[PDB]
Amino acid sequence: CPAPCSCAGTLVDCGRRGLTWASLPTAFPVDTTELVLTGNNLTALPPGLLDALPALRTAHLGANPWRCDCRLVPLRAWLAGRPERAPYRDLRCVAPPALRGRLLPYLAEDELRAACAPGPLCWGALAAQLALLGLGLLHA
Amino acid sequence: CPAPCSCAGTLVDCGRRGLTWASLPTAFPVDTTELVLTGNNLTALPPGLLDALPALRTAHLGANPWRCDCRLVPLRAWLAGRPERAPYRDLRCVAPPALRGRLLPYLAEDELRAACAPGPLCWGALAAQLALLGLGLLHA
Amino acid sequence: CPAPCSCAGTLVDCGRRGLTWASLPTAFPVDTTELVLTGNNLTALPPGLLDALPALRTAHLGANPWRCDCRLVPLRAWLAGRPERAPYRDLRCVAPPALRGRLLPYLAEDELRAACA
Amino acid sequence: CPAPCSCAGTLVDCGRRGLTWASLPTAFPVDTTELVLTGNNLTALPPGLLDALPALRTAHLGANPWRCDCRLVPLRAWLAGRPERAPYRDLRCVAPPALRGRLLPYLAEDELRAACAP
Amino acid sequence: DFCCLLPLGFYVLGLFWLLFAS
Amino acid sequence: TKDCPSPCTCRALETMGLWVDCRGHGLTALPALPARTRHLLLANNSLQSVPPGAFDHLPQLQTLDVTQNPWHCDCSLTYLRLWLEDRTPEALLQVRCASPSLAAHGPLGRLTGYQLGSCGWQLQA
Amino acid sequence: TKDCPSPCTCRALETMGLWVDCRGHGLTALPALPARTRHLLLANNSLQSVPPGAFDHLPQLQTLDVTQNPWHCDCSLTYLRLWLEDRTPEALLQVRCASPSLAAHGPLGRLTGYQLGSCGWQLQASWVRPGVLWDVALVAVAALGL
Ligand SMILES: *[C@@H]1O[C@H](CO)[C@@H](O[C@@H]2O[C@H](CO)[C@@H](O[C@@H]3O[C@H](CO)[C@@H](O)[C@H](O)[C@@H]3O)[C@H](O)[C@H]2NC(C)=O)[C@H](O)[C@H]1NC(C)=O
Ligand SMILES: *[C@@H]1O[C@H](CO)[C@@H](O[C@@H]2O[C@H](CO)[C@@H](O[C@@H]3O[C@H](CO)[C@@H](O)[C@H](O)[C@@H]3O)[C@H](O)[C@H]2NC(C)=O)[C@H](O)[C@H]1NC(C)=O
Ligand SMILES: *[C@@H]1O[C@H](CO)[C@@H](O[C@@H]2O[C@H](CO)[C@@H](O)[C@H](O)[C@H]2NC(C)=O)[C@H](O)[C@H]1NC(C)=O
Ligand SMILES: *[C@@H]1O[C@H](CO)[C@@H](O[C@@H]2O[C@H](CO)[C@@H](O)[C@H](O)[C@H]2NC(C)=O)[C@H](O)[C@H]1NC(C)=O
Ligand SMILES: *[C@@H]1O[C@H](CO)[C@@H](O[C@@H]2O[C@H](CO)[C@@H](O)[C@H](O)[C@H]2NC(C)=O)[C@H](O)[C@H]1NC(C)=O
Ligand SMILES: *[C@@H]1O[C@H](CO)[C@@H](O[C@@H]2O[C@H](CO)[C@@H](O)[C@H](O)[C@H]2NC(C)=O)[C@H](O)[C@H]1NC(C)=O
Repeated sequence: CPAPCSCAGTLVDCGRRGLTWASLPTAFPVDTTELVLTGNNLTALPPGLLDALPALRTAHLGANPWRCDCRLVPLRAWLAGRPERAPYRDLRCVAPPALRGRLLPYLAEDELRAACAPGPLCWGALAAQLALLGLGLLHA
Repeated sequence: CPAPCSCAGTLVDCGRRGLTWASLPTAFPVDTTELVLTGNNLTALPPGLLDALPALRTAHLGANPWRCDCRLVPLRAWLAGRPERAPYRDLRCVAPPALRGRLLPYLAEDELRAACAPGPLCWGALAAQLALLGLGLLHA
Repeated sequence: CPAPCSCAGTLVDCGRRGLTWASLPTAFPVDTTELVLTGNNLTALPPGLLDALPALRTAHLGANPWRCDCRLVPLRAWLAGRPERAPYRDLRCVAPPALRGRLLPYLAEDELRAACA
Repeated sequence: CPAPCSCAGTLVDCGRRGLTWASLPTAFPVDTTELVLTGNNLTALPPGLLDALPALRTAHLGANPWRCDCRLVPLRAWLAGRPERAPYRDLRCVAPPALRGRLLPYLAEDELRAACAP
Repeated sequence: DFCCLLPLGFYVLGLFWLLFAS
Repeated sequence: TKDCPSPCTCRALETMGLWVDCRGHGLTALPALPARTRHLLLANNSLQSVPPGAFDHLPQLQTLDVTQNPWHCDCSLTYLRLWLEDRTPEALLQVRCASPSLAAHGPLGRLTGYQLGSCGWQLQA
Repeated sequence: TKDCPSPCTCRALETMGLWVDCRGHGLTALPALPARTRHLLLANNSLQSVPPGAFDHLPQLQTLDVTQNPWHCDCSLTYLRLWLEDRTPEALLQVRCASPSLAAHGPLGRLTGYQLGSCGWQLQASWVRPGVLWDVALVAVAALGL
């Protein structure tokens, strides 16, 4: 277990010490079963952090300023495929203001992507299309 | 309580009244503990509705034409986090035809995500892509 | 498994065939886990029948003329000690006239003993 | 707690020492919540003994030679008036031979009175 | 279809500007 | 001819039954509830004890508010307790019996057999 | 003309519907189960994975003994698991999946998300959905005739 965390038996504690994204440990031990990450400043979780733990039974993620946006799509993507659902009943959002107090496991893709896109809605392929049509105008 | 519905104390009743996706009231009362929507036209539920009622115990959603796609993901997730699962055994997918007659609570998130086809839905513009490359060859 | 009623696998189907107290089979197989007795003439189940089937989960017992006195205490006590209480909401007394239409699971033993002395 | 019995804080344990009607203590102290009497030679409990504990919650009675006749009536009468049924599902008779291993909570007054008088 | 409709007019428009270039 | 009890209000929902509000009327006996009652609220009252078999002729009952009532928990109340153990078990943790003073020390669920009017078989001779 | 499955033994009880037994027949896929089966036993067979929505057309099904089978527990097995947890929770403590060898170390119920076919949302990386495939081609046209 990393220095910011404390590994007691098969349980790991990484909460209540105000961990941010930058100071979050890069990787976790294989054998950990329960991980409590309560009371930090975690805006969103890095992709592939909680999906690489084979023995993870319950993870506590409450009491954090979760920012539900594009970068939070990973963590929610890991929430659907979980047998137990009790310790995720009251996960809340704190930003953006349009989605204040939204329960985390009840989020759709479009809602998370609306704030992800600065405003080019419906851009499934539009992003490079605008640039290249402008570029073709630029040529001739 | 909203005008199209009928409220009685904590309970709210909005069944058998031709209620559509756009005619749903924006926000039901916070205190509500049982909402019924049987025998309506609801294709899916808008996001942010079922999670704004923390006191909900049961909800009746049968006998409705549920389109099982990405937009219905907010409902299905709410269906997973319920202690009692008695009245959710008759939620069938009226559409798409790829998932005709499937019970909703047993639908994994794999099936619903694939319905809002990221590729198959859009490409009436596959010929448009071919046209981009072909007339770029014209320029080239 | 008992001759005078149907029997498949671990389930027994003794219902809707006019079984009475005298005609009831003496005992059921040890491993049975369902005993439907709907639509019979069982006034009160003979003692030692619901405790000889340790694997019994549910026992459909509606649509019968239950008489509620000393003879029905074993069934009421059996009903009390059961995790699920779903199919036990329409068990009504038929006799005596004092306890007409009384829901069986919501009865104390004293009222059952009242019709006996 | 009496000399034959043992008391651990609020709880009182008296099992696994072969108590009998002669060895059963006259009473128990009024503050106990749970008592256990498993693994003794208790044929039946004398009247007014278990129902003299105001705070009794669970009274284990498994693995004892309960003979079901007149003398057991004060016990079964007490067992009906309980809010819980979990710890009383594995009590069985040992005598008379007519009732080898019948469940105690599911017994009838008529049987306990019939095997008593000639 | 719909989500490509907003750039449907846009592929053809830059494409026709390229047709002007040719 | 509506079947509403006189010191009560009734709301008929199209597909949820009858919601009968009897809260705060200061009653002491249960009103003559209609035969088709589904939801019934009896808080804020001064009820003492529900007579046995009150709910036995109401097949469609699904909710019952029993809080804010000074029950005299004794043998006659056992019926109510049993009902609350079969439809709304959680309500056991929020209903208290006011009298006697011996038994007014917590919710109905967390009550020992003795303080609950310890009547099993009433042996007499 | 009974609707009975050929490699199965089915019997009709008057007040209990249709009870079918297919234990020990070495089945690999579900047989043609009729429309009124209320009990269905498949214990001790060679079943690998139930097709999704197999029991969605059988309204009366209420008991399902499926223990002692070589289940290949993966994403496709979700339909079975969510079925048991919805109808027979206790069965989750006695049914086990044979493959992969990672997941064959206990009952189906007590398995973590990773060992239970760790697939929730399949967040595939943004290199498909052929905008991207053509987007690069787009900039290729940029290098052609600017
Ligand atoms: C993560 O969230 C926590 C929760 O508030 C933040 O802790 C608080 O951080 C502020 C600084 O923004 C601390 O204020 C400082 O307080 C000391 C007195 O202790 C004062 O002398 C300083 O001038 C400054 O105002 C505050 O004390 C601290 N709260 C506690 C309980 O220690 C934390 O900063 C957040 N992490 C970030 C923003 O990176
Ligand atoms: C439901 O229960 C509440 C309390 O739990 C009770 O409401 C009470 O109603 C009385 C009169 O209806 C209120 O008395 C007030 O007294 C002041 C004294 O000057 C007077 O100015 C007011 O006009 C009023 O009469 C009492 O305050 C109120 N209780 C509370 C906590 O506000 C009653 O038992 C039930 N309410 C019903 C039946 O509406
Ligand atoms: C959903 O709304 C449609 C209206 O678009 C309803 O369709 C009507 O159905 C009735 C009888 O079934 C017909 O008489 C009408 O002509 C239909 N409308 C149209 C425009 O043709 C449909 O019934 C609604 N769904 C439900 C469950 O009520
Ligand atoms: C057991 O109950 C059934 C009805 O629940 C009795 O069936 C009736 O029998 C009489 C003659 O014995 C007929 O006249 C009636 O028409 C029957 N009723 C029905 C509904 O068919 C049956 O008799 C009872 N058993 C005994 C021994 O009397
Ligand atoms: C109480 O019961 C126990 C066992 O039920 C009796 O212990 C037996 O005692 C006899 C004679 O001393 C031995 O032959 C047996 O071997 C003992 N049983 C066992 C299992 O070892 C005990 O005697 C009984 N109490 C009294 C006072 O008789
Ligand atoms: C388990 O399944 C097998 C077949 O998949 C059953 O087959 C037995 O095979 C042995 C070996 O030849 C025979 O001796 C038995 O007569 C067969 N029995 C049956 C019913 O086919 C086997 O019985 C099954 N085991 C259990 C305990 O059900």
